Amino acid sequence: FCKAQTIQRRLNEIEAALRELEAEGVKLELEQQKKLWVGQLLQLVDKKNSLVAEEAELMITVQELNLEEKQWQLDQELRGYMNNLKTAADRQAEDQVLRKLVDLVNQRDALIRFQEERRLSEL
Repeated sequence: FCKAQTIQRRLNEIEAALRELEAEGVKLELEQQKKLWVGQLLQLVDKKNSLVAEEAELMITVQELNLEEKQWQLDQELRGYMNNLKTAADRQAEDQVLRKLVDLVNQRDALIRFQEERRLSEL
């Protein structure tokens, strides 16, 4: 048991901030004050990039938890069969449960390399 919904709050924080910045940037697009409205705009984008960067990382961490939940919920299901002489159909179904479990490892094998390939471009 782990209420990791603290990620969700920060998610809505960023969305609002972006939706704002989206708006704030528009009113910004509407000759010494020029050089100021110049710098400010590039300062909006670097915040967006940050926010989007963070946002992606969180969503990856959301998909990860997603598959982690729908992994235990079927680990029990597998344990039902193998934990005598069940109907051969009972064996085909067990077979279909396993092909799905591998489908998740591939997924977790991707999200991990998303995390890894993302921290690598930072260098």
